Amino acid sequence: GSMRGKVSLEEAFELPKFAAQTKEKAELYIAPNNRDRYFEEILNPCGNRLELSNKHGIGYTIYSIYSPGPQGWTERAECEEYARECNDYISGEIANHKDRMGAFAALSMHDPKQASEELTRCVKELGFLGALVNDVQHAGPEGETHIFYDQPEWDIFWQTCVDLDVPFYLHPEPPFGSYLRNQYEGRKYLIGPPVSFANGVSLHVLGMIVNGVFDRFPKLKVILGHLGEHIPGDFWRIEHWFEHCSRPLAKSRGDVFAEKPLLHYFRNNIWLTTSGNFSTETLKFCVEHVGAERILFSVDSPYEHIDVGCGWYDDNAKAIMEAVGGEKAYKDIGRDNAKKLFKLGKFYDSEA
Ligand SMILES: O=[N+]([O-])c1ccccc1O
Ligand SMILES: [Mg+2]
Repeated sequence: GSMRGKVSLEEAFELPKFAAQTKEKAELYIAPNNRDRYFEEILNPCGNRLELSNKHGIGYTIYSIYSPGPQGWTERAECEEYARECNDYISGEIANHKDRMGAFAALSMHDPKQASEELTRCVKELGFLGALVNDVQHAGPEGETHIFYDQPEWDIFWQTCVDLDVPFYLHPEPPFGSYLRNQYEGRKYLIGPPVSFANGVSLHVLGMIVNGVFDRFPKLKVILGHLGEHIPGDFWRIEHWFEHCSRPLAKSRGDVFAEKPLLHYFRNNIWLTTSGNFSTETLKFCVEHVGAERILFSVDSPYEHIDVGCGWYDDNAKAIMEAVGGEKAYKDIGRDNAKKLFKLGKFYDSEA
């Protein structure tokens, strides 16, 4: 049967004072008939989305800043102030519901040391469970400067993640600048889930892999939504090319490269969530490659509907159990993987 106490952890908010900013997101991601509900949910962490979560058997929601969030703020000082305001806000919101709400840090990713300190403040002072960062940090006019976290100066930040022993959720964001104009203006409906978001995240996390981040920090934990942002279908092709071309080519030049095969990182350092991917067939394929213990249920609210995402997992319990390898695998994906990963105490319906 279906289960209660599900953990859901790609669930976005915005600062209520910036409700006007949400309207631009609604233009990019929200059908007209879903606008009222979106605006209610994105601006009210304890509102109707909490009632829906209770109704639909979610025991624990981890909130995060929506996208791009700080990653779209191009002025370092403004970005840092905004991230702090977001963390203080969601801390105050979740304070009243500790048995069923947690949060991920919003971070300005302009400076590794400053981001490290804000993550440390969130985890150690606010009880946050990790970080959620919306892909590259944008800087300069129109955000044309793309700051990637797979370069060596970010080692001080990955060290902080490992010291705090919390995961880093690498979430997508829209295109900026010349990339937006050159490659998306003539196909604007592909901004978002259809191709742009995965294209960016997969580039970034593969960049972390091939630049040696997980070799230097073997205990680093990273989370990708959407069942791995295109990578699982290409597990064979990517590692094949690494064996056939990239690894020996890099070695011949003395260039840094991933020391281990791609699947090693997805079996040790990376977890997937089911956000916006309520697909039993895709889930099965992923399970067959990374293991049922490495995939976490999630909805992607408010861009997805809690009743739809929970409806998939609950109403199709038997078929999904068959797909993922039995009743334990099911409860694991729904709840117990996350309970273990985030070291969760007792929470709402956590043993239901
Ligand atoms: O994660 N998503 O796919 C997503 C899609 C559209 C808008 C925001 C999001 O977070
Ligand atoms: Mg999302």
